[PDB]
Amino acid sequence: LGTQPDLGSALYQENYKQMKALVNQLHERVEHIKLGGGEKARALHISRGKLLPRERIDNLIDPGSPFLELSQFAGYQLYDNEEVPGGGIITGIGRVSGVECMIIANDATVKGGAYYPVTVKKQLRAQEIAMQNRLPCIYLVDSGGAYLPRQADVFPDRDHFGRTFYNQAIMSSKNIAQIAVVMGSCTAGGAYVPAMADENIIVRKQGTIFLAGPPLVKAATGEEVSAEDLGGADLHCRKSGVSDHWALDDHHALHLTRKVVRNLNYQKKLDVTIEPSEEPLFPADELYGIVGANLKRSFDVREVIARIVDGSRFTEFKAFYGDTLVTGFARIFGYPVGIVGNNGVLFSESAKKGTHFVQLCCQRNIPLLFLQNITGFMVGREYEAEGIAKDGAKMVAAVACAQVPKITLIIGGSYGAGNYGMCGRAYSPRFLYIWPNARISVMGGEQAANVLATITKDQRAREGKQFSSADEAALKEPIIKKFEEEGNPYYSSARVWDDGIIDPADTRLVLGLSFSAALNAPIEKTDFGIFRM
Amino acid sequence: LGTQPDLGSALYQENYKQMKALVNQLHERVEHIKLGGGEKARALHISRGKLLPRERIDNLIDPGSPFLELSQFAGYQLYDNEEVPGGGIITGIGRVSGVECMIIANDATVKGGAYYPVTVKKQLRAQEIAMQNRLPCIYLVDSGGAYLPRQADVFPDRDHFGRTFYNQAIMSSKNIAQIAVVMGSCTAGGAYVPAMADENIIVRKQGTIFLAGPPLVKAATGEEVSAEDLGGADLHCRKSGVSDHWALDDHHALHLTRKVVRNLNYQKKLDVTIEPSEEPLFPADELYGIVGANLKRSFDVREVIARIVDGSRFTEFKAFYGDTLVTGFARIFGYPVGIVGNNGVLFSESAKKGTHFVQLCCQRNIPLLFLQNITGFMVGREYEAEGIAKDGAKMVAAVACAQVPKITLIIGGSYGAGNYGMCGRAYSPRFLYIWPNARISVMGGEQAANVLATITKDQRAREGKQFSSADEAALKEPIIKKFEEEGNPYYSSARVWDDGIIDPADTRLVLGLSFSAALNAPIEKTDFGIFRM
Amino acid sequence: LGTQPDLGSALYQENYKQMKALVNQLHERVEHIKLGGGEKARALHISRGKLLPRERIDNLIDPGSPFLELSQFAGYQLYDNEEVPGGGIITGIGRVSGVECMIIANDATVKGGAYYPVTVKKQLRAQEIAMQNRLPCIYLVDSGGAYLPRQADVFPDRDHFGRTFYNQAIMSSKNIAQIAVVMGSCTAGGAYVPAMADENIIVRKQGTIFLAGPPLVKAATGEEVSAEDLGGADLHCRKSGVSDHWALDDHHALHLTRKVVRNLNYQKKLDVTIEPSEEPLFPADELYGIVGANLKRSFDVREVIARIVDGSRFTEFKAFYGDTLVTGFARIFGYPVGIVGNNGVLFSESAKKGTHFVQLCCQRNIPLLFLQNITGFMVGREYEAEGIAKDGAKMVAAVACAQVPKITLIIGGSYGAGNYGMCGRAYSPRFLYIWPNARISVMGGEQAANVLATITKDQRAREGKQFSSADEAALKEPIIKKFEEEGNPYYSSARVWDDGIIDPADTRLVLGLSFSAALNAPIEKTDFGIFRM
Amino acid sequence: FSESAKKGTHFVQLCCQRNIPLLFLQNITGFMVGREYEAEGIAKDGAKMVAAVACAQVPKITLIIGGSYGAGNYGMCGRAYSPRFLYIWPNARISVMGGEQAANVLATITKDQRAREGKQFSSADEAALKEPIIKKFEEEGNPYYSSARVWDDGIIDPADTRLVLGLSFSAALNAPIEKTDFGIFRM
Repeated sequence: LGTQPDLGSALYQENYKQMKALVNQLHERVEHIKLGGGEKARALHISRGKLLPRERIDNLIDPGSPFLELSQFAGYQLYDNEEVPGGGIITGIGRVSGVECMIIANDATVKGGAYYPVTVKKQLRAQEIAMQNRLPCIYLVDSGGAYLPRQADVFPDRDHFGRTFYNQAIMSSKNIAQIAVVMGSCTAGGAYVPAMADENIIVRKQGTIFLAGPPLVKAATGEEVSAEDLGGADLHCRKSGVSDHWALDDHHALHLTRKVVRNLNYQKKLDVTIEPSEEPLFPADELYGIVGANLKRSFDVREVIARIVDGSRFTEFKAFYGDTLVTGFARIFGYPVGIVGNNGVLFSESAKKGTHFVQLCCQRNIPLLFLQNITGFMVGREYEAEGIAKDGAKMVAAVACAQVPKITLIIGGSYGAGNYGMCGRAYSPRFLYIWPNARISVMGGEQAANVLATITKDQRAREGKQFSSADEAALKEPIIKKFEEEGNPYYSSARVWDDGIIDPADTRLVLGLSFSAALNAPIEKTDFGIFRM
Repeated sequence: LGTQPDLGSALYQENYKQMKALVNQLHERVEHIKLGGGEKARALHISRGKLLPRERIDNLIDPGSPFLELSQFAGYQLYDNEEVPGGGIITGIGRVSGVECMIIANDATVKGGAYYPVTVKKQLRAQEIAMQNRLPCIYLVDSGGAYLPRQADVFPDRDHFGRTFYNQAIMSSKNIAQIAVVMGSCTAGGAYVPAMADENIIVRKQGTIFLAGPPLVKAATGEEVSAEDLGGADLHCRKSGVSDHWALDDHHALHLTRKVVRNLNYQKKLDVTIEPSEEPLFPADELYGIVGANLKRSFDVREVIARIVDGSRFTEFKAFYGDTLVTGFARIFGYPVGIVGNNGVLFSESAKKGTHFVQLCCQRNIPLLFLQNITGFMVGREYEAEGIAKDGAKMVAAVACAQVPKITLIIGGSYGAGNYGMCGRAYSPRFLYIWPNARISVMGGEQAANVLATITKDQRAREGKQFSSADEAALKEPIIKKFEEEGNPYYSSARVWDDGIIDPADTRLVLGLSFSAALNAPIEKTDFGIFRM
Repeated sequence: LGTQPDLGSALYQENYKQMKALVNQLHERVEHIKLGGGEKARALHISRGKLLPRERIDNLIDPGSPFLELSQFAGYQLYDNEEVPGGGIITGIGRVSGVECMIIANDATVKGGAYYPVTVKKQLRAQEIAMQNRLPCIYLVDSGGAYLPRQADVFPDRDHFGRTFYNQAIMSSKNIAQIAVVMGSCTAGGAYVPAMADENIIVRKQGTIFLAGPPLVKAATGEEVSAEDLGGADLHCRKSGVSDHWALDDHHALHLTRKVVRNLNYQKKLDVTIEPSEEPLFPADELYGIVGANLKRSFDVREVIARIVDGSRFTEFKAFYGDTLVTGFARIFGYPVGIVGNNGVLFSESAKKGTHFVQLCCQRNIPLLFLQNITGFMVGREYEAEGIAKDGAKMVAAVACAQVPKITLIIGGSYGAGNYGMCGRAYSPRFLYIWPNARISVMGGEQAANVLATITKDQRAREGKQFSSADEAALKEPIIKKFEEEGNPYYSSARVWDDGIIDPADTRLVLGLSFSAALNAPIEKTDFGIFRM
Repeated sequence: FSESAKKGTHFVQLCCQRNIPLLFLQNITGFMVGREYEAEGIAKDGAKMVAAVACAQVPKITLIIGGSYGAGNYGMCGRAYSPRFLYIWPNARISVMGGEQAANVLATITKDQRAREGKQFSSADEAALKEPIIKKFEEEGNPYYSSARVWDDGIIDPADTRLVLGLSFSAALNAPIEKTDFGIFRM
């Protein structure tokens, strides 16, 4: 696949310039998030002899191994006047002692490690990823408890803080190792994390565990006790028995953690056939010029495929039928993959073609990759008479029931029911990533504006009043602004709707790491519902 | 069990009066919610020949059969200036053709059936209940689409509107029948519900199904077409083929639905031993005097048990060990149940006793019932030294892994980690009910006030400034008000944190209906994690 | 089946007289064993307020229900100068709360409840029966620990005392309830029994539980403490937590035990077809005249069958082939049973016929009943040339692999490999019973005498010395005496080689109770080895 | 102790979860004896280890490098708990209790009994009672006595321990490791 783009063309020059600016904007914002709470907080953190949260991860994972961080932008401008870099927690997948593990570390420099509502959601998302892929969970615990001013959004509900311990208990029952490293204070619910873990490590003086903190003890019983005496490594290690390993400092604890993982008696086994890896035949950075930042212009999704698959080799399925959808077989880093990507408006033929393809991949146990660039479904009286809804529902049912690993990448718009058919967040893809130029909402901003314009114009006629052109613009403008703001990738990523915003040049690497992690779990047989013929 | 209370005692007289007022308040508010959109909206609905949503359910279920409605108070004062009685949707469990089914009906009189964020959550909770208990789902579809002003909280995320179709596909693959009755208009995503169902019924003229509504068709292609022509029963029944059954009116559609359920070829089989039912030996209304509305006063939970179990017969387990927790075996409507109830503060012995009991019930496949009236965990230096956290975590791990049906009833306070240990919402109990006097939050309102008072008092001393008694009161007052508002049952029930607020006199009936429904699914073997001894 | 015997015949008169004497001898000996330790020990036992061991069982089981005691003669003359009636323990199967349970009660009147080597073996056999038939185990614990003078035969080996706790843990993991009722002192290993049980009941003052007794505590630490303070119901019930229920006296403890069994949530299910029961057409007491006590005389096994099966109905299989063996289908108390019984010396045809029949019963999941009256295998040069050993092995291989319930009843001789072929003790029949006239040994007493006579006579000739007829008698006499003493039913039953000596008139009742208990466990599919054709 | 039993019970669950073979090195001297320990359920704690060890389905090999007495034998995978192999060093001793404990226990019992009868049990009387008991436990606790009967799979030179364990574990791995199902943990 693939063709050489016209580098001299004005369109390519403009598209490259716009996409490059977005990538540069993404990079510098991450740099700021990298600093966490700030210089004063970081200086205080180091002054206590503790490692910085990201330095802990660097020392924990194997030397030189890549680290796949998730939801870097959680909490970005989420709260009106509070800055919460990364949500106060760092989550990602890295290799420890040759085993892929999920690492969940509290960032004590951010609000003292307090749990904001987004912090709980980010952790719960990480646990969901670990369970679905059978990845051992390592908790670098340094937390300050729940954020009381927003308790109603943290404590009570099913997907609130309580679910964290539920996930730990369930994974333990499935032999998915749960390892907790107490490198700081943990209070109230925090003390449960080391207690609920299969194996536990606590640092000599930094680590403190207690159901009730000293402040509560004094209020309840009028006794003054230091945190170390109430908790501490020595009390739990030698008297309470809550501690399984005793560590001198942060470096020692991380060394102990690597030893614990090495004793898991786990070896990775692959269910899929493997072939030698090959680089794509075209540079990845050309995606800047090809795609650009203007969603109104259209590009051939095959060009994107040609620059991420091994050797740019692609076997297209039903090429001339339902051409607005592209489906075919390829390989990424040696793994077999079935790719489904939008190339226009969805039609009845496209939905049928997709439904047929998904059955093929499920039968052969082939992982599925979705490339969402949607603009809606075909609109027309004839199409509805022919059951476009019936056809669109066919793809949704098939995608939902598929048990092969599924990864979704939003390289463009994601609107309406087209999102569901292309394995949206609601359909439990193993991972979901978005490019910096993506837009997501119930419908496109323009459609909502135009729909309101028609509705109001007709309503004015019914009342007999007149809606002028200036009246039309006044109505449209606030709607377009709202959808542009709420469909922005940062808005979507600040809340945990996706697992991160990724540079297009990094698409192949991210997919390779993600599929490799997803293969830690055996692929199950797919059971389908009734196909409404 | 049970003793005759002192009706003449002032405490009983006061407690009865206070609880009676709460029940009267609950009843009259439900009466207002019963009216839906209002007289003008109700009159318009009937003028179109359509049955009112609650009349539809009455004609659907078997004559005289009880109907267990869920989350009646969803959306109660949830939105600042918009009244959304019941969330715009009615959900509950009833008997159709001798089969227990989950019924999900849109309330077209409420905002024209539009989907508010709470409406999506209520529907997803109903689908979760049906899936866990293998209850066939019946959708009485009459909807106006998503509520655009709040699209960001409806469309995108995993637990947003898209999840509705995912649940239908999964339930269908497991042979949990999905039946859709299109009794009105369904547009955009709504059109998918009839398409995703195993069997579908549409009314002659009220029912309309189309992926794109007439307003979008005109904007996209500049064509004017009526909703009936674009959708309509005739188009889908005869040409599109989306409709499986064609109904003349609402009564005919409901009659056809009962026939469809009768052809499911399903017969209920019980996995548990059964004994003849017996009424409790004490009146249920005495619970008013015994419990009251003051959470600071304490009562013996055995009194509550004596008035809901068959014959007031109860075999207590480990009665004299960890006496702050009550565990034992009983029978409700002939079903075997293990009851865990709070009778004070949780201790290490209580948690150990509870963990032992849960293993017994799981081994014998006995359903579990939790009665939460908590006031926290024991606070003390010695208790932490003896691993109270290690003990509390033991109960949490056992409760999470238990695979027997679990029902939780909050008859009092629900604070902190005590909520988790007693099968809170985060631990997936089949049902969760609360009495009108309940309170739930991360911690008691007073504790948060006292904790802040101590923190500010010490902080002022460190700064050298003085915090006066009037200063203490000024700080405490706003916190106590906040926790009172957010811990109120109506606050907890307006959002879907529980499945309903129930009159204490109705406790036995509600539990009997819930356990009967939960027994439709076979009980699986329980796999536990590592017990940190 | 069956014919009316000639009551006037001298043979019948002699046989009835001899068999009647054996039954009378059996009855009176059991009467003595019924008294346990004796009047002085019994008076002391009652003086402490404790119930007698057999009165406890009477109060435990359902009113009027039959009780199937096992190994009544264990320890009968086993030890030179010590009388240990019943081995110091009473075991049997009875109905508690409508559930068939295995009851294991220590007899404190016998040697203060010490564990003799036979006591451990009898208990282990009882546990083995419960595990194979999935019968809940009830331990009425009143014991004095191991008998030190014989510790080498109690403590160390796999089938020694330690195996008792291993059986409890394994049965618990399979959901076979273990219930311990501490109605007295339990020390050292005994204290583990209540600890290993799923649910435990201890009497207020009689019950004492302690790993180390007061005598060891004083020696180790020089402290004087009473048994009640060291153990006792109050300490364990309220402080140690070892006790799950607290009982005022023996009657209360037994009442509580019945409640515990009723909460097991167990219902018996039958895998076999059932038909209405019918009494045999001939009196059972006629078996006395038919069989007698002289093993040299032969009788028709069909006469025995005619007097134990429902309606004396029997469908013989391969009647005219291998006539020395009788096999056919019958019903006992409505249960289907395949019967295999000896009718003479085993031949090649008989073994082949038996092997064919066993496969038929295993295929249809029909219980097997073996009636052993053997006299050896056919001896001849031709028979060996035709592979009689190859044929005899076939039956042994088939019988061992059969997974249907098997019950063995020795109504006569049991010698050599014929014992193995007819489901001897080594082949794990669910139960094994012997009539009072039976004899079991490696070979018949006469054969051993004659073999030695031939060997010695030839050896004398080789040496040239002469072995006279008087020399022959001197050699034979001690051998015949030895085989008579060690082949006696009381010798076999004193050690636990069988589950009891039963009156022939009680054969039908014992078989009915045994087969009924054996049906509590589901029948598994049978996997056979290679049939050496 | 109570802590030791809890620690052992936790460890056995970890090995069973990960399907890791278990090796037991028995050198026991008994359980802690005290009024407080019984009040805290030492028996309840000791039973926990016994229940876990019995249900474990991973291969188990036991090596007695010293004393093996009383319920401590059961807790450390004695012969009754079906270890795949059981070996003993030439210096080992196994019996229901230590020879001295049986002697001292009888000395205390007889001394009290003599006082109840009013008769006197002298120091020479104490020695006469103790001596036969100590001799009996020495002969029946000897490794050769234990190995003459099949209570163990052999007496091995301590220098050969690594080789014997390597051969034994290698053979035990011919069968697939099954999942472990536990009973109720009396917490």
